[PDB]
Amino acid sequence: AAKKDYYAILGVPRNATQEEIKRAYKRLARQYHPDVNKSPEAEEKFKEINEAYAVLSDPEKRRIYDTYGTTEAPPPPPPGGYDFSGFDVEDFSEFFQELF
Repeated sequence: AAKKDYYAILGVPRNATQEEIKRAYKRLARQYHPDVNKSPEAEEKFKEINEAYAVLSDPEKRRIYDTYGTTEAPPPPPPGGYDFSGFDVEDFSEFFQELF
């Protein structure tokens, strides 16, 4: 329900560029990816990192996230829904499911 802080998960400011987001994700993926790190702690952290990246790496989805909780009126969801190809979305947080 409460707004997750995807910027804190990746270690970047709210005003980060998409390039900065990409490089922060890559730094973390090099550490927590399944076949480099087989620990359960790595699995759970990487889940969080992937959801954060799923949202923040697509500028259009990032905008929806950034506007969440503000006093600005929200945009009606677009035709067909959203597209999170290359992400394990069915297992993402209830905040994510609610937001998108």
